[PDB]
Amino acid sequence: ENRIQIMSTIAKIYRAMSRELNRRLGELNLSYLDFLVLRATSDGPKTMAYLANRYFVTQSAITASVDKLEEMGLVVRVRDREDRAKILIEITEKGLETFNKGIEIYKKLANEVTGDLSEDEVILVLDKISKILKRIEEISQ
Amino acid sequence: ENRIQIMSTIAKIYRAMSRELNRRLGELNLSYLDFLVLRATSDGPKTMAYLANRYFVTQSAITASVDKLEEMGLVVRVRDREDRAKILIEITEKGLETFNKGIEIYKKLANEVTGDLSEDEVILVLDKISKILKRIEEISQ
Ligand SMILES: [Ca+2]
Ligand SMILES: [Ca+2]
Repeated sequence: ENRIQIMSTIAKIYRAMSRELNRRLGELNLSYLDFLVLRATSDGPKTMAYLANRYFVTQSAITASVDKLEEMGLVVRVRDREDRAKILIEITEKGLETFNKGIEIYKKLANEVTGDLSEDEVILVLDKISKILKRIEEISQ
Repeated sequence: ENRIQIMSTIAKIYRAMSRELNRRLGELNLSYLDFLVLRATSDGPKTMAYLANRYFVTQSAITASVDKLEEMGLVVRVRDREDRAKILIEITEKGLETFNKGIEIYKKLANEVTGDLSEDEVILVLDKISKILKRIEEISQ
């Protein structure tokens, strides 16, 4: 029915978007996951546990992405002055510049895919699916 | 902006849904991917290449899922009478019964997550995001 198809359509959109984002982000030497790590750290340092949980990936996947971004000079591991065991992933100036280029790629793609929708239609959809997100996040965890 | 957030919200919804589906489908001894393989074959036999492409996963992931469903007696590998190299994954009666239970789990979860949306609101969203899906599929491949 309708409610089923809304969720299945969201899934198909995500898969297709993920494929294209990986392709376009590739020119920035990033994968979609790498870009998400930069997005997460762009507004403040994040624990690796947070990253894995928030974006639903394995801790090994986060370790791999962070190791990569670190070698690329986009993020750094920050340790507590009294306990270096406590780690936070902090974005670098270079990381922020790359993130900004990535967000622009995202912006352009988003405009393209929603091209059939007028500003108002975009508004209706956003407001409504925002409620779906709130519920599933309350349900799943 | 709005168009960006529509796509990012869709992504968050997908991740959260995926987590919960894996959890609920688990009781049916299935992962979300396994369930998708059953969904794909429920209406007709599918090539393994199709499965990997349609649901954006690696061929090794499909091989693993198909090997599993085959051992579970939910699907079978069908070969051409003149060229056994040509393979199609066909669902079994048991596979269809399990798929049906899976679709019911999906149905209930969908009703829950879209609970804040009235039938009409569900209609508006579906019609509109369907256009987004058409575009991204045209763009990505
Ligand atoms: Ca909860
Ligand atoms: Ca095309």
